[PDB]
Amino acid sequence: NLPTAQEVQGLMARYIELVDVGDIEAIVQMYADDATVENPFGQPPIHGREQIAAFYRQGLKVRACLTGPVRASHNGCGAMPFRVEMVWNGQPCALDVIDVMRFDEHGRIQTMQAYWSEVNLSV
Amino acid sequence: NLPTAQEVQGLMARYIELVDVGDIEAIVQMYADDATVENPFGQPPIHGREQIAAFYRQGLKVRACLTGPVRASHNGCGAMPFRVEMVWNGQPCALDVIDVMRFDEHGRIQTMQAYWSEVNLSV
Repeated sequence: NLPTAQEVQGLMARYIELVDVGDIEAIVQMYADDATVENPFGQPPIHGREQIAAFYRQGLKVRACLTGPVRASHNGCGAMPFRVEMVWNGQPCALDVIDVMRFDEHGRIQTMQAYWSEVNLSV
Repeated sequence: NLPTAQEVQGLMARYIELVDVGDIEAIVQMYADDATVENPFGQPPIHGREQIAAFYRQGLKVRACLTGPVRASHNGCGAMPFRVEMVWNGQPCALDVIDVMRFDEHGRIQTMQAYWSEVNLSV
């Protein structure tokens, strides 16, 4: 059901583990079927698992690690800071991001907002 | 005006500096006159500078430190992770928090959501 705060901490940590290994189908399964993603926040959202899978397939050697604890609420939401390390035109880079997620009553991500901009990239 | 991503980084960093010294009047001035604060996110919002002042006066020796970079967007919003250290019944404790802010056209905080729960407290 709709995650408690402990359950949100666990779900968001699992998300980062899935991004880190790059398991696109497992990441997509964490989302509700009609979830929305705004990544970076400020951009038009993407809707549904097909579009979300496309987004992660395009983005995802990548590593992702939490860079602080998950902050969870008592209403099925949480926020976390992390860093993604990737290769862009042969150049290692890193991006610092904070995601905010809202989970539904089945423990699936209903909405995701990713906060970052070019200021958060390190080449 | 409405802050660029660089300006959001600067404003949110300034907010932490003001919380760290405990300058309640300077903090309240960062908010729009009719701003809303949800802290912790999940609790009913408070509205307006008078209630926001009361909130900070009650919450605020306290220290506050960013524990990673500000993540700013291009639509006048940002998110940041930080830690607040305080004394509760003579016991030092720390709270890990992520705040999301939305700034208005004058560079004032229109809405603040603070993410954390008891899971983020260390006594």
